[PDB]
Amino acid sequence: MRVLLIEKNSVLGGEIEKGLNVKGFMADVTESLEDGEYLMDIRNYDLVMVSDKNALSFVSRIKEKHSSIVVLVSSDNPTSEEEVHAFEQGADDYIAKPYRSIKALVARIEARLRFWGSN
Amino acid sequence: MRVLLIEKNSVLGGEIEKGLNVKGFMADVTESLEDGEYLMDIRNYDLVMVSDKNALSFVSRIKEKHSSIVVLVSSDNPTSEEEVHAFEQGADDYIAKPYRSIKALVARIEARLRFWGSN
Repeated sequence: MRVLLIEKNSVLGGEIEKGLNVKGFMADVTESLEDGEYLMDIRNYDLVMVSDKNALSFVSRIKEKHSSIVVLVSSDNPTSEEEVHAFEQGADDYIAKPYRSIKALVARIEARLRFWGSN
Repeated sequence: MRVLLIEKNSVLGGEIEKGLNVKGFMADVTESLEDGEYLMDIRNYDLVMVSDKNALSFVSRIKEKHSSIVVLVSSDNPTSEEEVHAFEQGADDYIAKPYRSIKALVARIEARLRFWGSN
C-alpha cells in the first residue's frame, strides 16, 4: 500500500508521513495535489490525502477514474459546510487541521480502506 | 435503508432523527446500545450509530455478525485514543460529541453507505 500526503507545509506533511510509516505504508510528502495527480498517473497508490481547498474538484474528478482509491480531504476550518460539500464532491473522509493526532489519522486510514496494507 | 441512533439524550435524538429524515431514511432514537442490539435482531437495518463508551464492544461484536452494516461510534471526548481504539475495535467511523452539524452527520452517513443503491 502507498499513501500520498499533500501539504505545502513541512511539519504536518513529515509528521503524517512518518506516522503512517509505523504501520509499514509508504507515505509521500508533497505540496499541491497537482503533483500527486500527475504522479498518480505514472505511479499506483491506494491512499490519497490532501490538505487544500482544491480537494473538492481533485477528489471529485478522481472518483471518476479511480473510484477505488481512498480520497481524504483536509482543511484548516473543519466546518459542516466543508464536510458535506467535500463528501458530495467526492471526498471520502474529512480531516480537521490540525487533526486529533497522528495515530488517529493512520488508524482512520487503514480502517477507511481496510482493503490493502496491514501490520 | 434504516438508520438506528442510540442516545440517552433528547436534543441529539430529535436533531439527528429529523436530520436524516430530510434525505429519506428511517431514523430511530434509542437509549442504550442494548435496545438497538435487541431490536436489530428482530429488524433489518443498514446504518447503526451509538453515542456511548460501550460502543467499542458493541460495534466490535456487530462486525462479527453484520460486516455489511455501518457501525458509527460517537463520544463526548473526541480524542485520538478513542478514535484509533474505536476503529481497531470495530467502529467504522468516529463522531465527536457534539458533532460539527446535522447536515454533516447525515451527509457522512449517506456517503459511507452509498453502495446501498436502491434509490
